[PDB]
Amino acid sequence: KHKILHRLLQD
Amino acid sequence: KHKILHRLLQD
Amino acid sequence: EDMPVERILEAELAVEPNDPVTNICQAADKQLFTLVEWAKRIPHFSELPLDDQVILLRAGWNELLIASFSHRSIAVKDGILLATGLHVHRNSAHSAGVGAIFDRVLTELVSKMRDMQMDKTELGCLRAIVLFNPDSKGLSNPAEVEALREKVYASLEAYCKHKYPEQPGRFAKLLLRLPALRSIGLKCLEHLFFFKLIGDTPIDTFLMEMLEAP
Amino acid sequence: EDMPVERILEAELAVEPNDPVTNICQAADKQLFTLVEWAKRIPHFSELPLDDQVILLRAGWNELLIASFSHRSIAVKDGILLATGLHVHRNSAHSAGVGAIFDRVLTELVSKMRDMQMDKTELGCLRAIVLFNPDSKGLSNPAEVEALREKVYASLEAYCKHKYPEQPGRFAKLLLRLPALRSIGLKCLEHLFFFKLIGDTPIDTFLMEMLEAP
Ligand SMILES: CC(=C/C=C/C(C)=C/C(=O)O)/C=C1\CCCC(C2CC2)=C1CCC(C)C
Ligand SMILES: CC(=C/C=C/C(C)=C/C(=O)O)/C=C1\CCCC(C2CC2)=C1CCC(C)C
Repeated sequence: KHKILHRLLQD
Repeated sequence: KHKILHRLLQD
Repeated sequence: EDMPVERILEAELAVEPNDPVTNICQAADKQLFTLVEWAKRIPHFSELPLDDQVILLRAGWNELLIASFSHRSIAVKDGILLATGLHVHRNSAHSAGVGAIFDRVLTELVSKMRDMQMDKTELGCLRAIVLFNPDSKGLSNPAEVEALREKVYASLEAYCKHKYPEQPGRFAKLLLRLPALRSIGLKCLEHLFFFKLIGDTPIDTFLMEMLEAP
Repeated sequence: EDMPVERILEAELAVEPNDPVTNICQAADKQLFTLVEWAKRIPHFSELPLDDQVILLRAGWNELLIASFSHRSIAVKDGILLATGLHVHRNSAHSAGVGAIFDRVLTELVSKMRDMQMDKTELGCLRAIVLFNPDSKGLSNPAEVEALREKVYASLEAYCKHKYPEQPGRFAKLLLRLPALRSIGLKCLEHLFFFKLIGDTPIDTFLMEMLEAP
């Protein structure tokens, strides 16, 4: 869950 | 409206 | 300009020396009468016009009562002590379907008050700040209420730093429990309105009056 | 211990140089991407475990965005300036059925920020305090988040008093807008969930993700 947020925080 | 509160504050 | 913490502490000491939901609602009604006596003892509250005194209490009663039973329960393990002398255990609240909000009170309020050892003077000042809520709609003179609020937190800060010089962030820590109190206060009202709608769960006259519109 | 207001101000300046509801929801989605970039610029946020970074942003995004568009609108008469460059006038909000919450934002947030001339550093610190919310459920290490919050308000107070020595109650006044922000934040979420339920009113992917459970 929360695909977008994780991707943005990691990058 | 608010009968109880008024009575208590006034007394 | 005339808002001594001593008077606020006195106000606190003056008013306070099987469905758990029903017991909670009964304690709430009982405490509403006591809340009026408490407010009257807060410096300058009684000098405000009657209509504004009504607005302030209707706007803050739920947060004011929650702050009080939360602080009262600091000595309690996993439960809350009601004004009626009854204790509600975490397990009891959970088994009644109100475990979520109960846990928020224990975690966000009680545990935090216990951890920082919030004292009665500080509790009293925080409630006085909540009472003097300048954002309350309908106030005839909001600036006046805001002025009283400012005098309360000015006195509270002086009290802190003098009483707890070694804890410079204490004053801020106290004010920072207000957002939690506001959120919990709103959730508790939602529960009350649902109980009133569903019927069952007796709701006494003063508590019921607070649920009146607005 | 390492939380300079200068870095917080930089974070603020770095991210920000016919149904009004649809425009508001579009601006919200757009700003969520920018919010992530803002947070990454807040000292120590990125050092927290990824799971806690997610929890903190999911818990505070609505309040964080509201604080931002509210401060941005201090120059606006009776309206709000959206990040998309669009303006929503009080009359427009009212004619769309969202006048009540709109008025709360103007009265409880915008007007108050304007009246005390809240500056960007203060705004940045208040948002950093909201970001570092130790009450967020699921946090792997709440004490760590609480420590960061404490460092932020310690720095904020130092900034005030040094910048505004003649206003001793300024620091408290800033923290005292947080309860209002919390209440308004909750009401805005209620509106969003209703819009999602009713359908209509397009809701983009990031905004939609924030509405996911929990
Ligand atoms: C608004 C209010 C007031 C509590 C007053 C008391 C109990 C004062 C006292 O004794 O000193 C609290 C309520 C209301 C209905 C909804 C719920 C909860 C759904 C039961 C609670 C209780 C709040 C905590 C204990 C969980
Ligand atoms: C949660 C949120 C976020 C706003 C983000 C923006 C618009 C950022 C920006 O541009 O800089 C705000 C919402 C959500 C849906 C419910 C309503 C309101 C029912 C429309 C509002 C807008 C809040 C004020 C303007 C009234």
